[PDB]
Amino acid sequence: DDIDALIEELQSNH
Amino acid sequence: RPVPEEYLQTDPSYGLTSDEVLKRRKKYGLNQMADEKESLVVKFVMFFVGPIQFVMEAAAILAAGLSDWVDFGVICGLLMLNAGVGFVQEFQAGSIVDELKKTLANTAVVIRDGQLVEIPANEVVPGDILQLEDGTVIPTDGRIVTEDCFLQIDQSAITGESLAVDKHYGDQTFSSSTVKRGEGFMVVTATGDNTFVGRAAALVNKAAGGQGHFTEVLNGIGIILLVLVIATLLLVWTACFYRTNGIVRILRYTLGITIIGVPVGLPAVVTTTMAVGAAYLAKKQAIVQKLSAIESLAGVEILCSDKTGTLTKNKLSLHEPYTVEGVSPDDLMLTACLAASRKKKGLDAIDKAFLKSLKQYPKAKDALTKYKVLEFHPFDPVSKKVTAVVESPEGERIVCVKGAPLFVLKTVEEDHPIPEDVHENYENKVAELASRGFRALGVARKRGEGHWEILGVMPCMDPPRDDTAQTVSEARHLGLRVKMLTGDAVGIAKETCRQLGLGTNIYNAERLGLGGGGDMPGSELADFVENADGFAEVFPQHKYRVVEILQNRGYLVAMTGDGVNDAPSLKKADTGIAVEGATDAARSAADIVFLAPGLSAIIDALKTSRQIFHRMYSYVVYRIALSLHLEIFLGLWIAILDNSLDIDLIVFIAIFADVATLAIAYDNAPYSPKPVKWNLPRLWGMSIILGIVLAIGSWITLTTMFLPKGGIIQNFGAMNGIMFLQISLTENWLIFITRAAGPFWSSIPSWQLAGAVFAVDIIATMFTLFGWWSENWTDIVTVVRVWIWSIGIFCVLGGFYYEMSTSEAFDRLMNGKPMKEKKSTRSVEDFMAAMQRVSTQHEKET
Repeated sequence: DDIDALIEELQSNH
Repeated sequence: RPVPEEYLQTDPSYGLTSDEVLKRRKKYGLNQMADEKESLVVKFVMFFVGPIQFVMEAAAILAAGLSDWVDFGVICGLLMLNAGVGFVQEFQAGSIVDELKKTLANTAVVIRDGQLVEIPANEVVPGDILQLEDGTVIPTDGRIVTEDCFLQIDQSAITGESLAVDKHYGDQTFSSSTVKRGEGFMVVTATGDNTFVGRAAALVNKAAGGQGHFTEVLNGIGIILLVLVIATLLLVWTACFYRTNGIVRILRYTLGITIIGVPVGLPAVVTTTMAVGAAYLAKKQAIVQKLSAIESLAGVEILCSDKTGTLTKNKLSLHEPYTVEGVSPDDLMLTACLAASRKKKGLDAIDKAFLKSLKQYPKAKDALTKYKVLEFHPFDPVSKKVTAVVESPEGERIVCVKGAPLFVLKTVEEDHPIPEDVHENYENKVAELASRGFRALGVARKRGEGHWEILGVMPCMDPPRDDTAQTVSEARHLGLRVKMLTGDAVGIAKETCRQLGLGTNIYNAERLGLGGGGDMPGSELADFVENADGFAEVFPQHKYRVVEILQNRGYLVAMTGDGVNDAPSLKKADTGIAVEGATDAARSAADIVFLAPGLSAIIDALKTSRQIFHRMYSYVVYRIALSLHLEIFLGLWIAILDNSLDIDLIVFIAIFADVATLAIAYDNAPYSPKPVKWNLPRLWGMSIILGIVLAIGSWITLTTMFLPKGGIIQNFGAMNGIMFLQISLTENWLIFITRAAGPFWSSIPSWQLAGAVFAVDIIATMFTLFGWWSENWTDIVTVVRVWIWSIGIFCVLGGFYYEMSTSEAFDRLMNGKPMKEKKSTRSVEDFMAAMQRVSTQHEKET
């Protein structure tokens, strides 16, 4: 799962 | 030819095998641009090829045989000038394309027989898998095949600016680009002379000879110039027949006239300008299939752009959510995300949008990890709701439901009667989002055995791209009107128009007509499709109709296309645009293939194309005006006074005129706002007026110098020297005039062009001072006075050019067409009112 990692990879544009 | 898809279907974990790598090396080749070294040969190639070149070298041989060293020197100087200007032009083009093809990153990482290995980028071959890490540089054209985390690349980063874009499964990654973030695997499609960058370089190299519509217009310009040259030759020969003169004198005069009357540099210079412009467009993520497109994009008047790819990010995002009183947006977002599958598999675009927008709600991000999901019912099409029973950190079971607004409202109502005010407000808001095109997701939660509580709605839609409203306003500043074509309903697209500020005046493509039906009159339908701000529910058949009717009005149309079904319209479009991700059929049927998604890239390439066109047009007008000025002045001189400039001075004038070519490619390019359409009648009127003004100034100098006491001569000087200086000054300063988009003082010329022109003027001043190839020395005082008079002529040229180029009256006079139609000042308002009425009715059709 690892939701938070998926969250950041989905918003990887900073 | 594009590689077959079979080569691209390789296993990302095992990769290709070494023997097949070798066989494809035999088939396709290395990632290496071809290098050629023929610097010595091309210099004499310019000497030989070209009919004017053979006839003029034959004339040189004849003059050498007749022991007339003078005309032999004239022809040798002209030939050396032509060879030099051609060689420097081709050298500039070669340097530009080598900068375009510069690839020094190499360092390819691939996997052979399942084993990762690092090889130089040359060894790669199309149909191969390459590993992409953070910070890596793309060696060859390819496509991203694997998706674990979305990738960000700098494909737009060829100039200093980066403008990174995102790439996912299916996106087409591009050579000479740097990876800014992300990782994955990439299947390479082309490796050399087949990638669009290499294809553009090869197109420039092939077009160094010259082919296209601009070649035809160059042929027309050259034919007319030869016509004027024959005219002034007839004038001088008639006037020198009336006065019985030696045939040597007449031939010297005709040589002097033909040195400058025909510009032998126009074809090569315009062709090189197109080549360098195609290179610059390739720098701007826009490869023209033909060089003519560079002009075709320059004069485009209407831009019909697809909504899904250009004016929107194409990503289903999240918008500001409506919430019920007493429920915070953070709690609502946490509830919505908790109703989503923890497993990555199964999440649709709505869920991805929710967990993407989770950034704005840190409380939800911190709280989601504290809930343990007990059970999960995924999206059921019948109930249209996803359910998730989770365990709170306090031990409370929480039921999370997200789905259709009406269905969620009924589900909450099925357990407890919602107050009528909340229900009415919620329904009104749902209808309001429906009118704005947001797809709405209702969210509800259940705490243990307590009642259902609904928290709000989720507006989701593809937003305008970040640089779109700015881009739309800038395009409006560029004199071209943007019409959006979308497959969605009129109501959905009206909100998109409002977001872009286009003007929210759209129509259903089918109902308005465009399909052989509809009771709207043909003229009224044409006016509607001309003045509309967009078209909703568009279809591939309607796009062709829109292009056809728009072109029937004389409007240059630029149509963007993605699918294969758009191929005919792109062919019918005056400049078919293939946006990023377009099918290979659409790219083949397009005129200019784009690389960076978004209307900003299209408008930037349009600005670059306008710059290229204005550079070429400025050079053409400047050189034709120089030819006209010298033709008129010298023809009148030998017709009336039986004299002309020294022939070597004429050669030096021609050399100075062609020297500004060596710097015209290096200057800062100002682009005209309004479209540029190769207005040949206007161009010829402009050139004739400028040449007449220069001839008038030169004749004023002649008339002044004829009087005793000097006239313009202060103590002493030379007739030929002073006239040569004045002609050089008033001629080579015209490039400062034509290069400007408007008045000559609006745009400051670059250091290269100004330096070249000033060096030419300094050399001419030294020629006049020291009397080289002239009768007598000319002192500094009359030289600076000639400089001042040439500055005055430069200023009057500025006035004439500003008042004639920017005046539509002169354009009407030259073209000969009347003052358009001058539609009644009140019927235009009634027509706009009818536009609005039909747009409202098309919205109300639903």
